[PDB]
Amino acid sequence: MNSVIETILNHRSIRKYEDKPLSEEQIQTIVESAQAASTSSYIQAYSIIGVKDKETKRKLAQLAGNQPYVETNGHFFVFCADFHRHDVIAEMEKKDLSTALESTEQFMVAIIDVALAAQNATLAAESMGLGACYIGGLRNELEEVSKLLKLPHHVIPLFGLTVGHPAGITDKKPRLPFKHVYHEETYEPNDEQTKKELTAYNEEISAYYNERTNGKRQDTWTGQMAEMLSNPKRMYMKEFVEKQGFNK
Amino acid sequence: NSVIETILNHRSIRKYEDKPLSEEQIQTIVESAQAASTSSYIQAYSIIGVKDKETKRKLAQLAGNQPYVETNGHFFVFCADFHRHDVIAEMEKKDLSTALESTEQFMVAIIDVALAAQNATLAAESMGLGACYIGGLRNELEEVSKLLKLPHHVIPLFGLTVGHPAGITDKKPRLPFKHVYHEETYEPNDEQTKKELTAYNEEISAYYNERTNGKRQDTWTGQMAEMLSNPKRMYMKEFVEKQGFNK
Ligand SMILES: Cc1cc2nc3c(=O)[nH]c(=O)nc-3n(C[C@H](O)[C@H](O)[C@H](O)COP(=O)(O)O)c2cc1C
Ligand SMILES: Cc1cc2nc3c(=O)[nH]c(=O)nc-3n(C[C@H](O)[C@H](O)[C@H](O)COP(=O)(O)O)c2cc1C
Repeated sequence: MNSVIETILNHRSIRKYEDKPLSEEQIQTIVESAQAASTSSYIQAYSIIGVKDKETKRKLAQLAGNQPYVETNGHFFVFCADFHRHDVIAEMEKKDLSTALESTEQFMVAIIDVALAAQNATLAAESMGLGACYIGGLRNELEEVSKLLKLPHHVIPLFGLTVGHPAGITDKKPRLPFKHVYHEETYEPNDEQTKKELTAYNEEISAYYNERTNGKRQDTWTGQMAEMLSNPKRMYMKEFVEKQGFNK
Repeated sequence: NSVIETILNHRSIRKYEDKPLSEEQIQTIVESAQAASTSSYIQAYSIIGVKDKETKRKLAQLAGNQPYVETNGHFFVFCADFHRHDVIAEMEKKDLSTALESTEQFMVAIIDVALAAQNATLAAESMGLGACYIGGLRNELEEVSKLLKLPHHVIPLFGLTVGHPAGITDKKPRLPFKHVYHEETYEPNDEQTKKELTAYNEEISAYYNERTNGKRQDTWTGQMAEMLSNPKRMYMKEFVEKQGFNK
């Protein structure tokens, strides 16, 4: 494969960094790379908050569920869905844009917009020899996160992005089989076939954990999924998102 | 570097050769998509490859008559997928419905699909292919879902056309770095936001003026207000719920 494909395939989430800041040029390059992503209808429905203040990074680490790589890294970015910019447009153009901005369709548009930009930011950071990790943990405390970043109405944090010089190495995490995720023409019609593919993946995941922990853990992927999904959390999300002006 | 150069070279391609990709190129794009980070190892997506010419024609019509959905190297349909997790619920004998039907998990699934799609786009572009996301599929989700025979808990979010370009197009200017990127806190003054949008409007107006030889000089705020004052796909909340999401 070419340079781009080799970098994409080399990815693993890095959770241990040097306490050494990135240069302004590295930060700008990451952001400009994020912006170059496709955007539905040229909407650019995102904002990125860079956090360098040590006191704020420490509070964000605690809010994310005590993730120390949010406090100790090269830079911390907060990726936000942003329709506040479009509320400003509504005033400039003297047109009511609320029906569209508050709709489920636009909420999906904003989430996609942010995520495409974030993945470009991740790849740009990784191509510069930096480690990266998405921080969905911020969603445990979106109200407190929003207050710390002084977000106005119609701006929601979706996740953080830690970047920096790695202070260690980790292995690649095996993904579901290509032929399981990718379907030709139509979705897999037989659930017994899906179970069969998940059973084979479980054997791979169990062996992967067994080898990496020297037998301490042998969790199957379906076992791990059922464990987390049977304990629903962030149930305040529907109400928080609506209060912010989205998915109403 | 080459990853950054490729990222920055992006432009949506809407004119392709009617020449199919190899199976190896299709697999490479999908394996690149899968290598994206995934919330809690969830992998809450499925990708449907469409090669049937009759189906590509119907999809092009459902997308709002976008002929690059019919004529390309390959057409992918990116789906949010919790049906795989419903299968896990039966295998593990655990009720996962509260989490799977929540707004939080709906956000998780959308993010997961989009990160995978952006890796698929970059992999395709690095191979000299043109690419274009097709959100147009969202005009007709029930018909799209029926054509792809999607079960419960699977929703198409957008298509992805790829192929050998049959033409060239320019790069679309983005909002200024200093406008999108904020240090520590969000921009506290809306008068500052208006000022920056006025300057961006001058850039966008000049960009359209130069590319159309004066035929169009649309501002970005003008273009945004025009589309956003005419709400469409208002059936979306109910359709996504009917399929088990965001309840
Ligand atoms: C999720 C998504 C859906 C899109 N849907 C369409 C579509 O249906 N048809 C199309 O021609 N372009 C579509 N696009 C491409 C955008 O119009 C394009 O990214 C934007 O105009 C900026 O242009 P650029 O990608 O050339 O920089 C979509 C982009 C995204 C991110
Ligand atoms: C949107 C999103 C949010 C995530 N949130 C967290 C988080 O809060 N903390 C963490 O350590 N990892 C988080 N991750 C990383 C995933 O756990 C990781 O991508 C997954 O376990 C697969 O491992 P890999 O990225 O090393 O291949 C997140 C990933 C995504 C895509």
